[PDB]
Amino acid sequence: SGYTPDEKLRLQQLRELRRRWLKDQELSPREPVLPPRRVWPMEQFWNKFLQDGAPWKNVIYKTYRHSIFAVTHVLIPVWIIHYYLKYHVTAKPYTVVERKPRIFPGDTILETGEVIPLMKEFPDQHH
Amino acid sequence: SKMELPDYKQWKIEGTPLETVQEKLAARGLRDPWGRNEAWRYSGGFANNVSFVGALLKGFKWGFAAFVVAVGAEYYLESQN
Amino acid sequence: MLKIIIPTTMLLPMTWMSKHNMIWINATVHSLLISLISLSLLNQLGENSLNFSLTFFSDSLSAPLLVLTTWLLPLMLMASQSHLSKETTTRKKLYITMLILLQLFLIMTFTATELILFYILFEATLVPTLIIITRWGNQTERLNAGLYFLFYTLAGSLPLLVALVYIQNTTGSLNFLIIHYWSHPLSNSWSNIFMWLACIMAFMVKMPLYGLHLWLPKAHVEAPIAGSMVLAAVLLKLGGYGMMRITTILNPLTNYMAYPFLMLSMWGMIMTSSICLRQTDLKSLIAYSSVSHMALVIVAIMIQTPWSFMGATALMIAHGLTSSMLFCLANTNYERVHSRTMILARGLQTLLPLMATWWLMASLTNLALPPSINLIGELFIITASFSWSNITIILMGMNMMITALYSLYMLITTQRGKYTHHINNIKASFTRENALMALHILPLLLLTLNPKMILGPLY
Amino acid sequence: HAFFKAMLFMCSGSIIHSLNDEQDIRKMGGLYKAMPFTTTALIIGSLALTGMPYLTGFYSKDLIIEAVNMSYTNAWALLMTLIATSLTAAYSTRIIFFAFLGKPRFPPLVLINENNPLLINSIKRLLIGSIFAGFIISNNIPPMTVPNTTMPLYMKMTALIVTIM
Amino acid sequence: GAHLARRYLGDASKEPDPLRMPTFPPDYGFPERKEREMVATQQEMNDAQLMLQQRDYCAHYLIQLLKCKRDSFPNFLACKHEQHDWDYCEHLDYVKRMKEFERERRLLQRKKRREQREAEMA
Amino acid sequence: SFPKYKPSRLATLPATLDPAEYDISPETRKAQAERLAIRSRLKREYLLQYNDPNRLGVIEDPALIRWTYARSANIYPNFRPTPKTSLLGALFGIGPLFFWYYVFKTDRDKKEKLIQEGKLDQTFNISY
Amino acid sequence: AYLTHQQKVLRLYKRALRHLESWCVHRDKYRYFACLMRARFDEHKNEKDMVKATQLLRQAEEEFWYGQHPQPYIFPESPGGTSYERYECYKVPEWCLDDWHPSEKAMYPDYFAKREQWKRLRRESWEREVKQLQEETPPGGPRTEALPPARKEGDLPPLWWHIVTRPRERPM
Amino acid sequence: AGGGVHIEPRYRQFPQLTRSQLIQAEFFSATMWFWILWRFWHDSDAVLGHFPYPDPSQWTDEELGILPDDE
Amino acid sequence: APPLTLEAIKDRVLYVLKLYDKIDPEKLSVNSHFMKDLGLDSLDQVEIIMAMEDEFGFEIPDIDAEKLMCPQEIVDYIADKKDVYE
Repeated sequence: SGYTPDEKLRLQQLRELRRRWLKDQELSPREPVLPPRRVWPMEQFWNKFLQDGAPWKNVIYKTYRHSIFAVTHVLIPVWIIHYYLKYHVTAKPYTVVERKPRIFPGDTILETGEVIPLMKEFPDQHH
Repeated sequence: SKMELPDYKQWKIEGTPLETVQEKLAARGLRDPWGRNEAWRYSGGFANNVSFVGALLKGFKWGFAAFVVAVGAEYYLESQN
Repeated sequence: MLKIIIPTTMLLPMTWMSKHNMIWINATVHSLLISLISLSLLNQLGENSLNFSLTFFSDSLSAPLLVLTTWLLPLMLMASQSHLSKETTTRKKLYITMLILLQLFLIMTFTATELILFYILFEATLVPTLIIITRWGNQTERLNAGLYFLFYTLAGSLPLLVALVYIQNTTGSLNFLIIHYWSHPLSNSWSNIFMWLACIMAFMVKMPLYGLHLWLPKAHVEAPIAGSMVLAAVLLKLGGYGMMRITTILNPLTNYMAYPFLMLSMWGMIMTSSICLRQTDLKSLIAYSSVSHMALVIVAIMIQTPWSFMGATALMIAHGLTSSMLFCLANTNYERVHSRTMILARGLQTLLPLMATWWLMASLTNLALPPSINLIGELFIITASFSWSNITIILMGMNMMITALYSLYMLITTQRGKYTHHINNIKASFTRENALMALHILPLLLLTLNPKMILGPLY
Repeated sequence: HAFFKAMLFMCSGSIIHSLNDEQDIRKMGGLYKAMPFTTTALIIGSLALTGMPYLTGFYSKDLIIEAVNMSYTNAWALLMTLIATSLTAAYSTRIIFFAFLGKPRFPPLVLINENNPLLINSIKRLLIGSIFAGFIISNNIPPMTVPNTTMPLYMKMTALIVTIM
Repeated sequence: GAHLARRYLGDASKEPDPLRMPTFPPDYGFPERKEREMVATQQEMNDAQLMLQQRDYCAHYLIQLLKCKRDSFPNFLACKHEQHDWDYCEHLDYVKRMKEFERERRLLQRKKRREQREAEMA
Repeated sequence: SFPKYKPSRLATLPATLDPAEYDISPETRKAQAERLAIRSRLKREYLLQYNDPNRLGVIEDPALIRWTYARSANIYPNFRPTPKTSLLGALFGIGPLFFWYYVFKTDRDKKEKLIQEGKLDQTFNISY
Repeated sequence: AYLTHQQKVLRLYKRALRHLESWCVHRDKYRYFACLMRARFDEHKNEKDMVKATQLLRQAEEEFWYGQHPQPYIFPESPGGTSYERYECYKVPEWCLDDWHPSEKAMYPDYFAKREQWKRLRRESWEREVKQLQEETPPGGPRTEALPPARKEGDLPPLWWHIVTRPRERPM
Repeated sequence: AGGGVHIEPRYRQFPQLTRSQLIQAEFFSATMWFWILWRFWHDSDAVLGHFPYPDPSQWTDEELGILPDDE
Repeated sequence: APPLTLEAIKDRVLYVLKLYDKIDPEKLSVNSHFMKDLGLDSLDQVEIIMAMEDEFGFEIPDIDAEKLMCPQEIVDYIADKKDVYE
């Protein structure tokens, strides 16, 4: 109504306990100690190419990130799935099927060389 | 930092729309003592909010300038051709 | 088949004389090699069933189930030594012996050639399961469970025996090959109607059909985990397999008496699913879900359509795997809490992330998320039923809906919430159970990749 | 539908993020000058969603409206189209009146912030998308439906004045 | 909605019902007309596989437009004069359609005349 | 006034408009006090078990097993085949039975009298 | 405990004016109407008959419930908002940290050490606090839901550990 | 924490706004404006119709073709 | 936001209550009971408690709305509820 001293004594006793527990929740300088780990020499070279602080070196560090991205993420697919298509998938009937392109009058077909015959005059309307 | 709040004596119900709230409610026989809690909303840079047509209008001046210079350029090119 | 029978039989002396510590390791590993040997049995000729001998033969229906049992046998061994750690060595060895005898009887059942031998081993699976359910059970109505299970099975089994011996006297032989090649049309005589009922009702009791399905919510819920998974995963498939064998000499009569039971399943799969929704225990929910899936398999069987048979077989395999995994997960949670109400321990997704996953795709496969073999097996039956009768779809369409509800409901109410504060015995996930759910899950997606194997003899 | 809706969606996410995760409209206001980038993103999201001419947004809806006007349809069928465009404009201006316009209605602690490269980059990608992608696709793709030529003018412009009323 | 009002609210037979109209032969009433010519040919018609909806009397301008546009890349702003031509030719055929509509409409007025003017004999 | 929301099956009377909390009586407040007393006891010993450092496993809850046993065990022993019970059994368990059988059989025979008379589509139905 | 009339009108004022905030939306409207409703409340505090005062409360609650907002505002973290129970998926019970593997324990060493001394606090406090709640228990069954204090010095107040070691407001 | 992060809390005051983000906001608004006015001038015929609607009552009876109304 | 602190949230509450006209600048104190030290009524205490509810973002529980009176205990409940510990 009501924060009675009987209930107060509980409340700030629980306060000092809760606060000290929260100080304990705070970590320490050694926290978090991380067990020793091996580091490959290539990323040693790359972090030394990152430490110098030069603009061009940071730019080419990230473009080599992008380059390894290209080779191992967007180049090996056009490797493998093209290997799969042109020699395995396309080698079997009807696996790959393409509609005949829209061939308009006055268009030359590569194989036959004939130009599709032209059509009669347009009504020559004008607005 | 310590997060130094500004002095209270500049967050005044005066200079805010709450005046039409206060005296009107004073006419009703009461008084508004919580008004200047919101005084910062009606004061400072937050004041004089733009209208609806003004809200949609943002960037129309430079757009009109680009319009007129672009049509001048295309008038020049078609005159030359 | 003695390249699989003889090693299974000789597996008994190994456990029965192994040391106090080597029984589990030896049984697990050698059962794994047995499963590896039975993996060969997936080698199937185009249309001719592989007839190893006069008394043993296999085709594209018996072989997947046999591989399922043989691959399963290590799984009970891995799931049992948790609740079997504090036992005498002789008692543990006998538990293992019950499991091996069960697997052996299932192998002879699936590879049997004469219908009478099939009946002998099919029913003979009761005894080891009875011992497992009764002696090693932990709950109260386990003693009642054994009585209910045995009597429900036998009440159908004996009329089947009378019908089989009558067929032997009349037709000439109970051999599958003879009764199929020398099959004769069945007249619509009422004595023939009762013969069909005798030949059908035993398997439909073990199916189970709606109504006379009370032995599962009172048997699987009570059995030790190993017994529970061997029951739900394969012993339910016994009735379906037997029906697939027996409908060869049960036509064209079936259709006229297909009307009562079919819808009995079709309607029943709804109620069981609804019963799943308002459950209190995990194991009972899984049991009722098993009843509904097996009822769908019943419908597939009585349609007698090629597509229905293929979808049926796929559903049997997928349901066996999923039900075994779900029971194992329920046992893990129950043992961690020593209770089975699905409200006592909720919000354990955070505490056990790998259990959270295992439950997630266990539910997904139970919910039949495509293109899992569960979904394709269900959908083939749905298409066959729609071809047989259109309206079925809405009932079918209801089922997974309600299924989906409970298929996620327990996951919402056991891991997707807030943990209970007063409980603290939930320890770090012992990698035994996580690995066990792995050996449950990876074969499921592997068979999903190539479902032509579990597709049955109609493929 | 992807462009302007995703736009005002992550703009809404931005305003929620700035105001210590506060969502209900009655608890922010006067954020027009407080943040001009998200304000521009919001009113341009409406500027595409409501489909004023010559921007990605309209490159469907006007024709859409034309499609329902010049066709064999039902009275309610087109009535809900026009009235729903009007309703859409209603809360389109309602939300800008709440959040950025009006007087501040957010808690006293002023943490409205936009200074993040990811946020600005992500919104500006869709900004250019919602300003020219509709033009790109519309002028590019071959005509897959015979365009409706000369027709009574009263149902051509109907879509715009219902939005504005 | 004018003719719609005159048909629904007023006389249904007064306005052309959208399905059957014209209910009178084109040669009858209208001075002897001529079967609308085909600039486009069937072989060219399916050579570009135009959709059946865009397979009208007017499709010659569209096939020429696609002939230019397929040869006009990346310039998507070009071929404006030919699409304007197709728009005007669609407008011409739409004028033909409303001419059929008003032909049915006015011949329906004439039909009403023939009916009740002759019926006044009673 | 705007007439009061009559309580629904899925929404009870609002706690704001409860007459009992308004026209209170000494016995009403007494009946509301000793519930607080027993609830205080129930929170107390729960806290003692819950704050016991050596508490391991689960604090077994009698009420939970009471619910489970009531909804799992007592249902049949307490069941008496009253006329209402048998009526509900007939209406639910076996009621929709004839309904589904009738509709399915009607479709089956109606279609059957369409194949053998040739009045159905069979051109591309070689899979069933 | 029991809901006295002053409590039933304090809750009434809270609900009515928060719903009025949801209604009027704008802050100046809210201020004007809130002062007006404050007057409308305090004008007739002098209802001598408690039955008559409860009847006026009947009318007030009736009209407020008829006119309460169809979408009253609730802040997110508070019960009913968008952030309500949204952080439960992050908080983990404290006893889980007795489960961490010795590698996991040593990788956070001194926090485990201070958990060890807090655990020692819990052990040394359990018997003291149970006898403390025993000596001041309401004779023959607890009477009120209140919680007994640490009247003496150094005793951890009875039933303290879970409140003290409660998952923080923002575990993250 | 964020000790001295770029954005500074301002108790009940207008917060700081680096002129960059306002100038790009006006950049974007001016661009969408200029875009719609330029395309308005270039292609107004798209939005007001290339050809007006041919009202039918004004049509005569010759091109409309119906036989003499006094037949 | 940076970790809220006892004296910072104390500063916010003192500004918003000294801000009240009924609480003139002079009778503001760290021990300022709303009934006796400052003369406000229960209705007034609920007004100021709900103004707090609005300007802090958090929502007071009804068990605390009718009973949180002195700014010491007021800022104390704030410290406990939002884990304000420093």
